[PDB]
Amino acid sequence: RSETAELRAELVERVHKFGPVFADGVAEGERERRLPDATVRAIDQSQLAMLWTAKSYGGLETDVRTMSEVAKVLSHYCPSTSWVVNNVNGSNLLASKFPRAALDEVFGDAPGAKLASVFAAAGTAVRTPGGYRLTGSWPYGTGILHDDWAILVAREVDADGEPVGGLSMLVPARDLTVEDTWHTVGMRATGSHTVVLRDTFVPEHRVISGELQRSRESATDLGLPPLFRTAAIAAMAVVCASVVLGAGQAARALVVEKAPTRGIAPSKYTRQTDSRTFVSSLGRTALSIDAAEMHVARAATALDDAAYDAVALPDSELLRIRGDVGQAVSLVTTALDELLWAHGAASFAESNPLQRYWRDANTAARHAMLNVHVGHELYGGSFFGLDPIVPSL
Amino acid sequence: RSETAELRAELVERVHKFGPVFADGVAEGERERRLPDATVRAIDQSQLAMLWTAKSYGGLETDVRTMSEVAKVLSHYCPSTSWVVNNVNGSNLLASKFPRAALDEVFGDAPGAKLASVFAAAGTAVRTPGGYRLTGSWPYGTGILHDDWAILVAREVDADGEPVGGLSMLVPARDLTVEDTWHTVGMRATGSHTVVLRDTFVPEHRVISGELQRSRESATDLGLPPLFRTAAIAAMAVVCASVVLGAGQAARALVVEKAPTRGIAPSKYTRQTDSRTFVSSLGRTALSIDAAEMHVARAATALDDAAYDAVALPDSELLRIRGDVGQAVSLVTTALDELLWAHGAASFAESNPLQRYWRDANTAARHAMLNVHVGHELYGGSFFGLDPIVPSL
Amino acid sequence: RSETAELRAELVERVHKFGPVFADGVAEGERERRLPDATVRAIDQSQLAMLWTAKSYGGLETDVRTMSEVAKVLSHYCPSTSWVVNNVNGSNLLASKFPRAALDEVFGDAPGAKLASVFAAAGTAVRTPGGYRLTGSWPYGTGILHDDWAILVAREVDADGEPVGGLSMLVPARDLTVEDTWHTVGMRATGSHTVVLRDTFVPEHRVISGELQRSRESATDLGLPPLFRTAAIAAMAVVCASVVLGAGQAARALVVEKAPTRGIAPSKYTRQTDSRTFVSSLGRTALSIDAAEMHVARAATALDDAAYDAVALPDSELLRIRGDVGQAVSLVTTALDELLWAHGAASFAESNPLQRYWRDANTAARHAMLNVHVGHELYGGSFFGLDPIVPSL
Amino acid sequence: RSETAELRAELVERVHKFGPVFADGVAEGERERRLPDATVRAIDQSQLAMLWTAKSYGGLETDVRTMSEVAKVLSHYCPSTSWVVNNVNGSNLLASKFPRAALDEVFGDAPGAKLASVFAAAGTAVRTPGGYRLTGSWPYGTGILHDDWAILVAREVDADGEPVGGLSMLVPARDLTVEDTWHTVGMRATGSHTVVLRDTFVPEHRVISGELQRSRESATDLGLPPLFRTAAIAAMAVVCASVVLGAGQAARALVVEKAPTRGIAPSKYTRQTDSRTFVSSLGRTALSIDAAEMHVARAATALDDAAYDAVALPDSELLRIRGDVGQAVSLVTTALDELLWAHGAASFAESNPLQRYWRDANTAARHAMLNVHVGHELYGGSFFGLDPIVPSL
Repeated sequence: RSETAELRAELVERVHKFGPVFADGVAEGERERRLPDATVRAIDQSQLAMLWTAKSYGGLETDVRTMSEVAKVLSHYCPSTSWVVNNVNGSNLLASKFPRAALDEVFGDAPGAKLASVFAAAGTAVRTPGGYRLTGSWPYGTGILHDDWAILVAREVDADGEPVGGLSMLVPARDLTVEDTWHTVGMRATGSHTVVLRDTFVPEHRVISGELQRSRESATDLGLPPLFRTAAIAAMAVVCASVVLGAGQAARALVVEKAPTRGIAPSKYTRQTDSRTFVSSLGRTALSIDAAEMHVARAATALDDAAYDAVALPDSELLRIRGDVGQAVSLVTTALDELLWAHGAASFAESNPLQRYWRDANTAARHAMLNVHVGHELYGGSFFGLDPIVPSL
Repeated sequence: RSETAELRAELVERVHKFGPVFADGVAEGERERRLPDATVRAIDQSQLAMLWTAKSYGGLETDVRTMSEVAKVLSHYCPSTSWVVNNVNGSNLLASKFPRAALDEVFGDAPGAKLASVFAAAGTAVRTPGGYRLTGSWPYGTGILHDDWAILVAREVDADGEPVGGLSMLVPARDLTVEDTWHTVGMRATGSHTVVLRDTFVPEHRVISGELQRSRESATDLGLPPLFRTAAIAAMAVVCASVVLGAGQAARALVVEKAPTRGIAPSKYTRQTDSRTFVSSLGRTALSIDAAEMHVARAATALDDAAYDAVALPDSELLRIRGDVGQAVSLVTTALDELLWAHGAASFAESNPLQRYWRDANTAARHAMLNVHVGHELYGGSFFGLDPIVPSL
Repeated sequence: RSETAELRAELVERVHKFGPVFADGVAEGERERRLPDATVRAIDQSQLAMLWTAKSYGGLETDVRTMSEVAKVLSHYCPSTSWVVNNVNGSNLLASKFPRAALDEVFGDAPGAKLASVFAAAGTAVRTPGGYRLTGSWPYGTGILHDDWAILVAREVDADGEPVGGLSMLVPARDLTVEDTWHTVGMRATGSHTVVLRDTFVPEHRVISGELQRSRESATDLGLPPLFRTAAIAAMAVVCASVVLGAGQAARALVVEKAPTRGIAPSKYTRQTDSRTFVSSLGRTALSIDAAEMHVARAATALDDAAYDAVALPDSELLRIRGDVGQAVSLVTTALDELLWAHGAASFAESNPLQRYWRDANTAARHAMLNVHVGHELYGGSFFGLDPIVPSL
Repeated sequence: RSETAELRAELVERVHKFGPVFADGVAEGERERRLPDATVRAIDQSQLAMLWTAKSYGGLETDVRTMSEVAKVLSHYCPSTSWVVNNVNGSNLLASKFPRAALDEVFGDAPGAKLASVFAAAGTAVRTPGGYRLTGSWPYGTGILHDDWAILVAREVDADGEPVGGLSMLVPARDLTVEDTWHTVGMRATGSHTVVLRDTFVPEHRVISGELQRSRESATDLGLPPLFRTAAIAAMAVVCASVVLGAGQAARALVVEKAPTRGIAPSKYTRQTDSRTFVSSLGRTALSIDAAEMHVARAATALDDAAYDAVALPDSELLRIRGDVGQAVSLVTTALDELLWAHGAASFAESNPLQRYWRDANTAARHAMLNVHVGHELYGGSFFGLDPIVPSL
């Protein structure tokens, strides 16, 4: 309790320590659509990619709340860095569904091993002696250029080519080839490129069923540490939402910081703080961001409490969490629009971080697992026990 | 910790135990604009007016969170009862600013003593030998008909009639006269009538300065129990917001309960749950109510944590709480409008509780301490250290 | 053009002339759940129930825009009166789908004949020699107590009781029996009671198919006057939306009128107009009502233009109109909530017209033809040519 | 009437004719932050910069509604082009406040003369023999690189340097020097650079008082054509709002166009049109854009009607128009956020026009004359006759 809360405070302070390095690489990351080498070095030095790595492999092995709070503070310095770091942690946590052989191969001699993952089934696999032969093209591979391994979801087929089942497959960087497809107006430095494979061999021990990848059987396993009892897919959505939330909070802080030194054109208000319309409006916008913060924290706490108690979360609670994260990022994007209205035309200058937070948050917000409309339907459906409209929870 | 959480669960169960009595008196309360005798008996039997009464006087002496959770559940059975109960508790807590002589006179032989309070300075007082002579007319006296005492704010004047200062004055039912002025379309049974006084004597020991009434000096007093270190005015706003919130939650529960047994006219959807537009919309509306719940809980927790730690809350935190409560009730009134759209034309039948929750929540929401626009300006102003636009925090 | 615009100005002035009578009967209508005799006399004297009656029967024979503007002004004096008047006009227009024999029987010696109509198929009819035998129970019969005839939709069945088709059936007051079922918290004076029939004879000439009742074949008929080329069902939705809109505008006017003579509790603003937060907020709320006004006017103009040109409106335009009216009333209900926040706790006093407009608008807004969620789905579906989710347009 | 409506249809068709050229130059304009030469040639060939130029100088001399409708269609092809074209027309109209000598010098031998204008008083002027000496630095000079003249507002000072009054000053390209300061993430091709002047001579005939620049005395002048009776400053705000609106409409069209060929990740909906949540949500978003369209059209019509009738618009109507335009662009930015949610993660690819419309509309929306918060306060204040918070209407 006090131990896990103490660690959080230390990791938050690490983000502030290494923050200036991440901030310094923003301009280059914006140009190159890739995290600078100094940023990657800082991520490795800070151990911020190791929050959800097992303690037995030299990982920090924290909880959802801790990763969430770290994600929010990271976004102040660089949203792309925050997005990459949290996907790595999420991917590393999702890797714990694989056999020990796979985990030993990944983390055995690499405590700071970083994984990518794209869960869209964009490839086909066939059984071969000793494993599988995999072919596919997986887009939105966040941070793939810096990652050691990749978790790729694929559709198994027989000799005829008829679909038989779903698979989740762990494959190293040496077997990967990356196409340059990430040409966007937000989260540019994340380098979410397309992973390509053509008749790539993947052994049995690094392949699991799609069913086992989305399994929550470990929720009640007292043998495992609390972290690995956590609902992993929901946990990933929560920390991704935290990245977006953090950018929104940084945007709010900037607008507050600059408000006393500028006016509201073309009004008589030479100081934005002299306008009570501006001030009351900012109070409203802030409360929406505060609500988004409480949505993320509630979801994180629910996942942690269930993990520590070693109880399985029912579908209703998991569906609510999907509603929470979509709602939180939705509130942030609306709040960011209001903050642009507050700050003015100078928001859209390249020298101004406000448009940086605005663009990055909006791009990341439309990640599948953060879809607000899907979240509303999932959560609304939980009140009547309707069939979930998504495959995994 | 576990003790205070245990008590809450017991008091929540009392609300369910006595709930049917409150529910049974709804029709009469709606007619008579007054709480039925059976309801008042239940309030006295349940000890629900004694949550913020001192343990030394035989009170329960709970915290803000406990009163809040009790308020929310009470609103399911009768919002007017919930509104009256929470004002009594709030008034009883505000009475702790008076001298021991006053508190002994009120609570000494009456553990279940119930106080009214209206903080609008609607009267004038002059010094007389042994105390003051008070004259005034105080509207919105919630539950005055059932109360033993009343806390009335007044403006002190000299022999000439020139204003000299503010006063808070404790005066018994025997000295009170009540005008029938509560003719409303919501919270009818609350009986928020006008208190009238004409040259009424009030002794020194039952009069304090307006400054002392809004004081937070007791926040650091280790001699006092935690409850009386709590910021009382903010605590009252939080529990009033809980009453409104509870009605909104009861409205949501009803709409969920009835949804599978009705359609959406004039559409092809014979069942409301068959419409995914309805379901996703309900998920959205529910999340707004969930946000309002987290706003109230956050404010309650902040007040409790400060009280237990015996630390004074800074103005910024108090201004944020005023933003929280106004935002929460604002979200509830908007959510109620959405729930009427969900349920349909049958919402407005007198036999339907939905319009009951709708009307009661909306009426109570416009209590001064819950003003959403004031809350936005107070909280927004806290970011720049602007002068608060209200007299007390 | 100038002639039809001239008439509108005269009818708007009639509403102001007879308005005081409608306003005088508000208290009684609220008590009795029925329009006072003086109100019914004024409706008959003013010819306001005859706007959509044919000129050949001594009717005014106006257009949709004129009825809409009259409806909005009527709501200022009495929303229930406005709601009843517009339903009568709408019902009278819908009666033009019946044979000349029926129209002559209704309007032949009664220029000011008033019809009710409920389009929910709540009865069953069987063929009998010379017509049909009808049995059913039709709720929400707006203004039935004052009406001469009623248009009732029913499901035809054979001797076995198997459904064969839909019917629309015109039946006089002499054959009607009314159950007292209208016990509501808004639009009380409308007297929307349940119409009951038990083995009632209805002749051939006063019965048409449900298909013919929702027909728009007359849209291109140059023989008919423009009014009867109008899409009647859509026209009714537009004028019903105008009633709700008018109440919202009256609410806005009241808040503006009272703002300079009251403060914002518990703030330092003794005058509501001194608060720029209040003023800017009121400007926003007003613009939403202005948008709702333009939605209704656009729909009315589209229907009129098509009627005068004698061109048929395509489904896409009809689906858009259903989106317009639902959106307009949705904006008004949200705006009314904002106006209560603006005005304060005094809004909910029975002496205050603001809660009167608030309750009446909200109740009327949930009429099937004004369902905002249905309107959104209908209009959204028109972009892709999806099957409409409602039976008639 | 029919003549002016006929011309509009022809100019709308010109936009479609030259549209492909504007669309072809988008990529280069995005790179260079400047309109390509082919785009400038098309603007000159199409006469789209001459809509508000006088007929006596070979201009088209249209009205506000016509320029507005042209602006909306132009934004479909290139928002930057639309923004530049409408500012030129607006600037050319504002030039009609200058003496005939200035107008003859500008338009005498140049029917297609294009003016810039920045109305922020960013310079100081002193009287010199024959005119003034002007020094200043004017940012946000939209399309300055392609313009022949510039209208610059400045503060007149005496020999001591004490402020004496405001001036509006017409100065040619030959006397201008442009600093490269336009480095933005939206409306990049507009080239809104900083105009710099250092001791530049400006003769008497090309200088007017700030009072005369914002004058509406010509509103009743029957000698002038209707266009030059129009309230010029309000007219400019309306057409700027039309540019933003047009981008929003183009965004809506794209989302509708692409909806049937993509799904909603990670849901079971492989087609976006199969989700009724998506469809109803799109209907709602569309209606907000429709409301924004009616806001702009209402303002344009009010300005035109007053110009043709040669009546002066009162302050209340001008304040309402400022509310209309701010509200319209506010609805569009909110609608664009909803359209990104509808379309998904692919919205933010550089190849996708949706982010192009999103970025351009949001940047242009924060033009001073389009400030939503100022508009709300101006319009709200008009209900009580409060002093306007802006210098000119």
